[PDB]
Amino acid sequence: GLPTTTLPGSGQFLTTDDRQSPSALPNYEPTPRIHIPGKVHNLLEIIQVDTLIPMNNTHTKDEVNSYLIPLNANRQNEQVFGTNLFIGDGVFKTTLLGEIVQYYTHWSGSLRFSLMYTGPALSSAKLILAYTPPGARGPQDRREAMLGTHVVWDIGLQSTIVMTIPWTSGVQFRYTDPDTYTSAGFLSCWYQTSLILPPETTGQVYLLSFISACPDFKLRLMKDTQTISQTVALTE
Amino acid sequence: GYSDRVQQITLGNSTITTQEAANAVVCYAEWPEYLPDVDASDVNKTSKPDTSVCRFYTLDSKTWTTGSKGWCWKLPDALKDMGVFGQNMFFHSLGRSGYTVHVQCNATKFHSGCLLVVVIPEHQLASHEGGNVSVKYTFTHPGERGIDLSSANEVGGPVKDVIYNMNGTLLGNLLIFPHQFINLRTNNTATIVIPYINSVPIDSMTRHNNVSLMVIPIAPLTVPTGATPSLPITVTIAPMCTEFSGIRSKSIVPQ
Amino acid sequence: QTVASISSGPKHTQKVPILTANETGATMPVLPSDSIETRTTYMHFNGSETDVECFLGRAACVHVTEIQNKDATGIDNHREAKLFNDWKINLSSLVQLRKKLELFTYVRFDSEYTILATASQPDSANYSSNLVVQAMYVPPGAPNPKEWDDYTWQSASNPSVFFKVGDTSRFSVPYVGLASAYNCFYDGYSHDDAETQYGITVLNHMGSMAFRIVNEHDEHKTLVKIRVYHRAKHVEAWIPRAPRALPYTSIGRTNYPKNTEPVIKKRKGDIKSY
Amino acid sequence: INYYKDAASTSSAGQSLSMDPSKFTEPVKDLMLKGAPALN
Amino acid sequence: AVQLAESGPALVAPSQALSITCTVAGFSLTAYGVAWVRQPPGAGLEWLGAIWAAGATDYNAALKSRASIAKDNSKSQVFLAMASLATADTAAYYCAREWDAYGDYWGQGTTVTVSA
Amino acid sequence: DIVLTQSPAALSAAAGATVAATCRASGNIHNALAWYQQKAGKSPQLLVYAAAALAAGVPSRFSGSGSGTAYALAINSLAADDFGAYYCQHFWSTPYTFGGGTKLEIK
Repeated sequence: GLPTTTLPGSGQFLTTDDRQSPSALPNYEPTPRIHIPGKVHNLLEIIQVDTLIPMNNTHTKDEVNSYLIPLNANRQNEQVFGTNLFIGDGVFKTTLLGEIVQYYTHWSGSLRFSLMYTGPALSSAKLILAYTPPGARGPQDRREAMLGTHVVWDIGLQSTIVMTIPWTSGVQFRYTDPDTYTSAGFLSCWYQTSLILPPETTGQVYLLSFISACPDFKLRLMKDTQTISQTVALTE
Repeated sequence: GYSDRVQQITLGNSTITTQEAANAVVCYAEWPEYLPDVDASDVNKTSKPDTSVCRFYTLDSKTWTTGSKGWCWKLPDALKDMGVFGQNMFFHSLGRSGYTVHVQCNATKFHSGCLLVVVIPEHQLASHEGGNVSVKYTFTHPGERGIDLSSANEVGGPVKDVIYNMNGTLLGNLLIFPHQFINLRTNNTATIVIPYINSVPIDSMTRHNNVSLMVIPIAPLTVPTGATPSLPITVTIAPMCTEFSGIRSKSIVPQ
Repeated sequence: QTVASISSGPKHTQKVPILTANETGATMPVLPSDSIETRTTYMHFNGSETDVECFLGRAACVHVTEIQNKDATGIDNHREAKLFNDWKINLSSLVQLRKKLELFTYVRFDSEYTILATASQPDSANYSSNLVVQAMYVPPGAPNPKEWDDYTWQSASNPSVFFKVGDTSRFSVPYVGLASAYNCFYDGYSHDDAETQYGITVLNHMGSMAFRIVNEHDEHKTLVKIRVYHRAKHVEAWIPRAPRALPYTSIGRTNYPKNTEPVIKKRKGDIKSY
Repeated sequence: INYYKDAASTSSAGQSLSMDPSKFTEPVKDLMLKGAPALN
Repeated sequence: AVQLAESGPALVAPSQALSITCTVAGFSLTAYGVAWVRQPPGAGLEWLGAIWAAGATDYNAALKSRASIAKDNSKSQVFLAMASLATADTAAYYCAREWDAYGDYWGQGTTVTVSA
Repeated sequence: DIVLTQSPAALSAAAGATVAATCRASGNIHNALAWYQQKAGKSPQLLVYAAAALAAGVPSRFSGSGSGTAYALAINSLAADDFGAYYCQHFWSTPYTFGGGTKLEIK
């Protein structure tokens, strides 16, 4: 018999240990792996897919209109939308990026922000999509907005702009929970010229906002989400 | 020359041209393929009835009218009455198929609106009652007509709130599934090529739906002044690389 | 060594990477270097924790049950008295692991179970009992226990584990699915029938665990809570899905409660506010 | 060192080494180059 | 506290120029639009016009050739100007604030009577 | 220009009763419609914006419904506070025209 000394933490069950354990089914041969399409190895693969942002969350109920950013015709210099870039809260909390972000404590890297224009093909608009980095407030007059990182978007045959929110941070990682030290800044769209509608058309045209992650995106320190909760155990 | 917006899809004796198209979607970048021997468990020699079933079957056209919530079809269920494909689907115990789904919605350069055309593998529907309530067979299998998401809730039917995707997940997160948009200023068609996506190599085609096709208006249909407030949406589905196995008598499904 | 951003200067060009068409259903992999002037940064980061082996591969509580150790004289069914208790194994009863797993429609993993038993005597005990729990893995078709001490607990072919209360169990179970993966979701039925259940399938059946206290009884009544912890391992996941927004209502169903609260948070202000 | 005979008994596999998001982010038939017009 | 104080002459001869001010507190006119709505007594509300958050004005389609809305951002004042007053202009003139593009935060109004 | 038809001109009702005012539109409003109440000698007060969503501090017995061109403001268990002229206004596509108005008289 080998002399052994038993250390602290013996008999503990740390739920994140990765050790070996006896199989309850010796000599069991499982079912073969057939090829199933769509195999996921890493959650950084699928958060690079854009999903719709419910950025018009100005309604008492959840509907399709939460995803529709309204544009208006006779508007110069005004604001289209605005949001802070806490991506585990607000408009981003329910997106696919923002749901997988909430399984992790820290994030880093750049965000991919897309806007799809949806109005008629004989309409036109120029918009300016601004990222305000932290330390300054959310911009208020489009002159404050274009001092930061911005894209002037002429709307034409390609209905989609892709703005990046580049990683503008002194600290290497940001909390996915909203923390004031590590806030990401602000996002806002402004009328760069205006929305011109064709004849016989009237009203509002809509934007569809998308969010995903750039390939430099980082996530670490897995944690539970505040999204889902439970009171009693579920049954069949 | 190399126009990415002008395509032709020929399958069998059926051909679809489009001149205002986006790039087609091949779901998860797998083209449909037949079942290889290394994956097969069923020992029957499968029947591969190529040009007679692997061809476009145009469904009934849906009218998109400004308050349309959306439409849901089930595959292989929406083709269960379609020619020879529907007959092999009921005479065989097993069958696998990929699909070329082609959704069509033309307009003018004065119209606006956006359709999320999305293919969801195993879109298990939610009952509108909650609890442990099941959805009955005839509501999950509506055939060519599909599920109208603007319709009322029925007893034994699914929930039809389009914001929660009939399954408890939000609408904006459907873009993880292989999808396109028919944004009327850009394209009038959406083409999605679906492979066979299942955890078994072949499967019963009547008890189980492999994928769902949802055509969902995201941005509402705005017509120009004087136009009828209605656009037809036509869905054309072609089976691809279709195997059938286990030939017996014709099965009797409900309804 | 892996480049995060490249150096990019001023571009005045006709190749425009940031204008695209998302009607194609694609996300163009637009870098920050494609629309601002960037410097060379490095990743210093592999992505090992967002791997699905690490994501789905830590132990989650999946079931909490009660069994009792009391005198079984005149007790008829022994199951309502919780002298034993079996559990149909699923990862859908407790919703934290469920929302992690229902992010895919197919998942294949070897299972690792950690079964913790804790005792409590809520009345009239002179001592704490030193009890042994039997956890018997009961596959479908095996005889289910009807008594806490009948022939079924002999477990000649059923895998069973004995452990002390306060102590824990640990055993792994291989992938026991009928199919090549488990169905997290099943758009179907067992057969073509007007009244058969929807979505519930045996394609995510993982067996059942019956639990009893091997000890006879004392004067006092001992309540033993059994907590099952599941760690997935050798995880293979397919078809990423939309995350669950609404609260679950049942095992194996995508149902949600009526009149539920809005999951998208409403702003304090307009769409212009920050 | 594996202490058991079954492959289920072993611990986790580690880094999966693939990380290919193109089947989800670009599931398109024709290759769209970054910088090119998407539709011509 | 969002406040919009209407301030007019409250009694004006016809065939003259009318001028109402809407003194704005609690917000800036660079960020929110201001709508004008009147109500003659007994009759219902009539939308006069709106100056948007930067300068652009939309008007009532009957009254466009006689109504004009201006503003002064640094003074936080909005200037409704009407010309060639009829006796149908006898109304309570309200000013609003753009609230999700809807009209809200209505002032107490000014009764403006056009008479001789 | 979109013309809003609000019905009826008046409803004489009592407390506890259920009152439905209906606003029709010549064009499609796309839920961009507001409901105003107005007591005697008061400014108009926005009740239901976006044709279904209650405004700030508006009590939970008002309920807007309808889409497209037909919009209906319903009051379940009307109270004494709920008497006055009611208005519908669209905020789709300037000019932002009102409805005709609907009075509520105490029975």
